[PDB]
Amino acid sequence: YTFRCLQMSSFANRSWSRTDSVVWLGDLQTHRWSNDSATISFTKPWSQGKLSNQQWEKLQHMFQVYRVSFTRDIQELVKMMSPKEDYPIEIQLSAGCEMYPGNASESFLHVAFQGKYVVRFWGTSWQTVPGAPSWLDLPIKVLNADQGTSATVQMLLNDTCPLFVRGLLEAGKSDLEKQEKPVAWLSSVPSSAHGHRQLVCHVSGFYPKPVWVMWMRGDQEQQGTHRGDFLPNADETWYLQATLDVEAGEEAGLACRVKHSSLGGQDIILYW
Amino acid sequence: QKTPQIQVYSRHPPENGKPNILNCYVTQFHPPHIEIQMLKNGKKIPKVEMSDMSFSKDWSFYILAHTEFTPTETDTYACRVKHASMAEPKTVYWDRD
Amino acid sequence: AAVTQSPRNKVAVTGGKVTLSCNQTNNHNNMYWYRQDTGHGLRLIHYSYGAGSTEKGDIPDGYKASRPSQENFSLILELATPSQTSVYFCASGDEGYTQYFGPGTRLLVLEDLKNVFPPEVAVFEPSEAEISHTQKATLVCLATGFYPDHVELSWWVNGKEVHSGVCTDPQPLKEQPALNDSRYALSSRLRVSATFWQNPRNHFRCQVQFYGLSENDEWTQDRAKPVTQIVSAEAWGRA
Amino acid sequence: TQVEQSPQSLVVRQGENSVLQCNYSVTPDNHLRWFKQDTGKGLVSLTVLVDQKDKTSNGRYSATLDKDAKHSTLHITATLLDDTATYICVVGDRGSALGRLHFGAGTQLIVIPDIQNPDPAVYQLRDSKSSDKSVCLFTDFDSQTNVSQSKDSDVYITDKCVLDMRSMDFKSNSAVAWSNKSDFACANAFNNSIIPEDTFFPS
Ligand SMILES: CCCCCCCCCCCCCCCCCCCCCCCCCC(=O)N[C@@H](CO[C@H]1O[C@H](CO)[C@H](O)[C@H](O)[C@H]1O)[C@H](O)[C@H](O)CCCCCCCCCCCCCC
Ligand SMILES: *[C@@H]1O[C@H](CO)[C@@H](O[C@@H]2O[C@H](CO)[C@@H](O)[C@H](O)[C@H]2NC(C)=O)[C@H](O)[C@H]1NC(C)=O
Ligand SMILES: *[C@@H]1O[C@H](CO)[C@@H](O)[C@H](O)[C@H]1NC(C)=O
Ligand SMILES: *[C@@H]1O[C@H](CO)[C@@H](O)[C@H](O)[C@H]1NC(C)=O
Repeated sequence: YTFRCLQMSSFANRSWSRTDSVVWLGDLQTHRWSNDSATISFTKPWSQGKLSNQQWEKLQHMFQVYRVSFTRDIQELVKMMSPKEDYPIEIQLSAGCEMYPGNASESFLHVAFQGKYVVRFWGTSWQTVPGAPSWLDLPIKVLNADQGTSATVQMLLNDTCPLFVRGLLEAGKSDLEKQEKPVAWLSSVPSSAHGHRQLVCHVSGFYPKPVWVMWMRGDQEQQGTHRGDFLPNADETWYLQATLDVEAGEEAGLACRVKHSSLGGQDIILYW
Repeated sequence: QKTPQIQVYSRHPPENGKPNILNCYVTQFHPPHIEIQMLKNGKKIPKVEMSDMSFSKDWSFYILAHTEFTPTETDTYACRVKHASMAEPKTVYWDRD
Repeated sequence: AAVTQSPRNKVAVTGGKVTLSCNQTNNHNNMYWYRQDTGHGLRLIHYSYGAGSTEKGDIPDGYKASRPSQENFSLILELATPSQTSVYFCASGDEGYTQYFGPGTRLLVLEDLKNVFPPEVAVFEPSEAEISHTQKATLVCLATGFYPDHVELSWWVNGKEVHSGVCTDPQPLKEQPALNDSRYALSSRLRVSATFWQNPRNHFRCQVQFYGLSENDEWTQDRAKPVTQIVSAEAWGRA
Repeated sequence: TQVEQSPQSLVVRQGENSVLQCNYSVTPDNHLRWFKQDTGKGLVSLTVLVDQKDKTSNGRYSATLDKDAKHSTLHITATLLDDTATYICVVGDRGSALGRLHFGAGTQLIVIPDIQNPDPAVYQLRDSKSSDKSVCLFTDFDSQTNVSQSKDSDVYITDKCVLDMRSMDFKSNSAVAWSNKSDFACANAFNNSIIPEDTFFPS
């Protein structure tokens, strides 16, 4: 399971600015914090994890101070870099920690400037990853001067993140291990080339994310199956469709087999 | 600036007369400012529910727009998206098959 | 880390152009301009993150900043107003939070310079009664008939400025209190040992530095221009 | 408005300790600085407090910081005459150059010097050239003696000024009086002020 706090900050000009954050634990949303809201909102009942009411307020207040502090720090940094860098500016942040068995963790804090990954917090300081421009050496020098924030970020990544996620995984064990049965349906679309036809196998409403969808001639599996990308549903379930370019006549005597954890042993087979 | 990819699909298997949910998954767009509209035969649907905007590992943004709809053999459904990367708003219709 | 400010005192007229300069040889990227007023703390006017850069502070209105180089940062008052009568402070710093402050600049904006006068300095020799009674000798300096109260009094013994046994009035008294905006008078005392004053080779001198008009300032009045000058009086020791 | 100091001003005697307060509403609070500013002079840094619960010391100066209470105190143990200055409290909202400095109005401290051996007297001092012009100097009076301004407009009297002869550890209060009028004399100069009965008046 990978826990991540995704922040998206937009600075249109010297005055206008907004920062919105979304927090995830695997493929499930746990928190949301829009620029309009003065407090971090829970999207799951177990979003507070194993933290006490007093422990959460202390944590939320740190973020509340950070959000205001961050907005000004970027505004001043743009002043410090002018005319080299100017608005519109879009700064993204991806901070969290991936959990491993046997009390093992690996924490990250990645910063992206205008869609490109440029800065990261590593060890005891801010650092520019390879590929990043050299002008960022001055903002990093200034950001590394502030020892107070460095000690806070160090504590947050090394201790606060793994301890919170451990409890979060304990509290949300039921929702993460939840099983949803997939409903499959067949359809056909005539392809661009004269002769062949694309046969689609629409699979929807399955959870967890790993699934097996393939086109079968009966018992022999077809190598020409093209499984698409995972598309999300509103009710936190998944959608996936697998295509197969079959010639007009090969359509009959073909089925779609779907194997998922929720189904158990009996796989969903739909004959054309 | 990257061109957004729009994917329109039904939550439940489509059946004429039965109420379903139409999902519009807009991906691979930067900057994150966009205007999503789910239309029924041309006119914009009033109660379109939006999901919080997020981004993948490749830092490209994503958002899911969904609304309740009753499919018919005559009624057409589409997703019109206006982004800075495109001179004209991209309108992709819903193909049942 | 030292920061210098020029001038240390300035007497300007309403509508005139005033430029307060600040030099720093510490190779600091950032420089800040503040003003100190009674009943208030130091308020930020303008600041610069480097050469070419000029950023508005909390109270910028009426002031224009200029950063021609890393070393210099100037505060320009295009059209001086009497509300700009304040003590202006400069500061510089690197990536750290520490701001190294300058010695300050006193600025006075008058409605007119028609009643500006330099002081008349007179040194009064210690009394023989004091020398016999206390075995100490107090010298008294007296600067008179000067406008405005922008003066720096100093005591100099044999070409070297002294501070021990020196005491100057905190505020100069008005020569004509009844008269609106009248001339000032300021006195200072230097106390030495009887045996030191009795030495005829010791040269005592009271120096008053007056801050008034500059070469660029026009003078239409018939009397001598009341320019920024040093007025001093001397006294030699005797047994 | 964000940084406030108490008391506004205070008067202490030499050797007595003085405690100065600072309360601030500044968010965030990275560091706190205590500045000493002499009348006319610049800003001299006394101490910097950075921890959540900090306690610093520099000679006679000692300060404490409580970031949770957003309060700071400055103790000046055994105050001396040279401690007479304005003390300014400063709060920085960042640990880097990105920070803004939030200054307090200041606390004005006045230290009354300790006069060990008083000997009040009014001496006549004459000008180097020409000697016809002269001044009346009232010196070596105790801290309790107050010099009142002249009722006569043509007569000029200065307020008490204390000099320190550092080499001999000697301190003396002095006030000067002068007038161009012929009626003016040192015996009648400081008549408007309450002067001690043992004040020496030479011929
Ligand atoms: C992180 C996981 C922890 C697990 C907790 C899970 C809870 C789930 C809730 C999550 C809510 C979602 C919120 C979005 C989270 C985004 C992740 C980013 C977190 C950033 C760490 C927070 C830093 C905390 C310290 C801070 O607020 N610093 C403040 C205040 O510091 C001041 O006040 C302090 C006391 O409050 C001290 O006294 C300090 O000495 C003084 O200077 C400081 O201002 C920092 O600079 C803030 C910015 C940091 C981001 C820099 C990004 C680099 C960008 C470079 C690009 C250059 C562009 C050039 C034009
Ligand atoms: C947080 O963990 C990092 C390791 O990821 C610690 O960083 C090391 O700190 C020591 C000094 O304490 C350095 O010698 C190492 O070089 C650092 N490692 C790296 C990779 O830079 C850091 O000290 C930890 N912080 C806290 C507060 O525990
Ligand atoms: C700043 O950007 C916003 C959003 O793009 C815009 O509405 C506003 O007019 C802009 N302000 C200025 C000062 O240009
Ligand atoms: C973002 O939030 C801050 C504080 O609530 C506010 O000052 C700012 O104007 C907001 N920006 C927008 C665009 O809503």
